[PDB]
Amino acid sequence: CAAYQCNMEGCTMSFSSEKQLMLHKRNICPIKGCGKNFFSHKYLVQHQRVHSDDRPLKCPWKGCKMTFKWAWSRTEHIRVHTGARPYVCAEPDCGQTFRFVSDFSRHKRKTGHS
Ligand SMILES: [Zn+2]
Ligand SMILES: [Zn+2]
Ligand SMILES: [Zn+2]
Ligand SMILES: [Zn+2]
Repeated sequence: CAAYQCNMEGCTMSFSSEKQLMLHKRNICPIKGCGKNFFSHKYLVQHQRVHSDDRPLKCPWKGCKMTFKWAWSRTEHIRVHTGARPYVCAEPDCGQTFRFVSDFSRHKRKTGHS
């Protein structure tokens, strides 16, 4: 089509004109009114995702209006609705359960438990 695609390895961005593609190749932010410049294309791509508030993945639980960027975040969230606590501590006199793996990992660090 009329769009100008970026040819940098891994990049999926496209632009209305060659002008904006050239500015993109100079690692200038694509967002109107930002103007920030970056040392590499890696730094540029990391930055522009901060401007995004797009959360494409909706919670499937009826009544819930929450939305998510990543599938793992949505999957973890659904456990709040189901009450699932998949991670159980292995120590003899603890028996503590966790909803998210990061909470289970935090418990193993803070207290010396299996
Ligand atoms: Zn690019
Ligand atoms: Zn920016
Ligand atoms: Zn939900
Ligand atoms: Zn424990």
